[PDB]
Amino acid sequence: LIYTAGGYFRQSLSYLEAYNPSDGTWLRLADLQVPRSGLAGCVVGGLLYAVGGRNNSPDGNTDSSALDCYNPMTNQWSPCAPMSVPRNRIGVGVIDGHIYAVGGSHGCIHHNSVERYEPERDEWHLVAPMLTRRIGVGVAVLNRLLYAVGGFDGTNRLNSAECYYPERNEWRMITAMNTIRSGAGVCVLHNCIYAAGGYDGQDQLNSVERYDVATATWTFVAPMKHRRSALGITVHQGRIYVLGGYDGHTFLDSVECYDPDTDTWSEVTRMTSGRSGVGVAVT
Repeated sequence: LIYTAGGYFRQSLSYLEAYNPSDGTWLRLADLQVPRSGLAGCVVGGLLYAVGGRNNSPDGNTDSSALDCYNPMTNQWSPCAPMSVPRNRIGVGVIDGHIYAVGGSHGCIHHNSVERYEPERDEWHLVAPMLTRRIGVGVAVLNRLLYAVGGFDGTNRLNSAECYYPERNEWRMITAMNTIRSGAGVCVLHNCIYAAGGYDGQDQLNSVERYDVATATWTFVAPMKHRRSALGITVHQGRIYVLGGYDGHTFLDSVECYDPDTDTWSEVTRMTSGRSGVGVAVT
């Protein structure tokens, strides 16, 4: 199933919903302990993690360092050890069963720092920081290497990307995208990386490009039907799924699915309500 957690639709949300691409159904599950937008989702050992984000509520706003873990076999959430700092609009990747939290913001602070969480010990540890401060960064893992893509450094929105080597513990700049992207959806599909949509400081984007590591090159592919920033993204059975986002006018419930073999996007469902800044994963 495709789990979407949190999000934002004029206030941070606590929804945890699961989409079945063959049923078509949306399953309503245990609410998040705390409403959170701008978080990230990932899956380790079959367990679904919600990382970072921010609680926007009528009673106030606070960025979040929380890491929470959801068990589909119990339909229950359990808090884990928190990150060293709150990370709103965070990116996460998974390497060797460890969770890498990347970038984000905390008030006026624009993080270049990165930390790694170990599920078997419930410990976070800071690793080497990025060459760039990145809010709204896209993160993807290719052959056990961690790519951070795009974002917003507090002043400029970025098309640069960098690559983290865990055992050397260091970041190195790679070829930049063709499109400056903040809050894009970044994932790994088949044998390449995909950055889709986002915000360049003027327009919300529908363009999609993918990075090939062999040619170290970005190539434009079939764009989406709906421009969207702060979208959620995941890969299910060899197809890309993008959920919600913000098109500069309304918070979308559109869900689009990219078929790589045909280079085609198509709408497959609508979420139960429009929202942006969700965390998405599959388990």
